[PDB]
Amino acid sequence: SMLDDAKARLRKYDIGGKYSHLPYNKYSVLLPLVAKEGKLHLLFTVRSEKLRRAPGEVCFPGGKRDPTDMDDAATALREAQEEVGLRPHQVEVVCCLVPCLIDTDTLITPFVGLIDHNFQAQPNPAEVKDVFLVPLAYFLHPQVHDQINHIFEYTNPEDGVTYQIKGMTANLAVLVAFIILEKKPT
Ligand SMILES: Cc1cccc(CC(=O)Nc2ccon2)c1
Repeated sequence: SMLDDAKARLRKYDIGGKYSHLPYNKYSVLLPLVAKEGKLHLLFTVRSEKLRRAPGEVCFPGGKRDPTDMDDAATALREAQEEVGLRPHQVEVVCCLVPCLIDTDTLITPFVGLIDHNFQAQPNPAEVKDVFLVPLAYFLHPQVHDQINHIFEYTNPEDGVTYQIKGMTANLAVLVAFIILEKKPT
């Protein structure tokens, strides 16, 4: 099936806990896969304009590890619950992708999660201004604008709203699309 095939692909890129004990400032993100209309989508947040770091930017759910977290995957799930109301029973964490090193002292660990079809986002307005889906296949043929560095523009055909996706967020989205969608019979 579509979902069994996605999970099988993802598991081949799982790094596991290999890098997890290293003494960094630690953050985790959840790359949430949603199946709608017979295709996979990624769920993105738009950060509240209130926040000091990157107000109004497109981001995956996530944040800083805290002492309660059993592991890095727990960080991602705790933060996702706080930001969009995603409960742990509503997500299957499939793998841990390559971590992202930033600022010389920080390590961001991305986890891919399969999201239950009955989940409905409840954006927490203190943290998130908006939540939206993008079809995973978009990231194979994105609309690129050079700002100099590359920026994706995605227009939601439901409402005509355009979102800008860039940086680590854009890079991770492409990675997930390659892993899941490369070399598939039609
Ligand atoms: C890609 C990336 C980079 C930095 C931090 C995060 C986690 C995060 O803060 N997600 C939030 C917060 C509010 O809405 N989404 C993710």
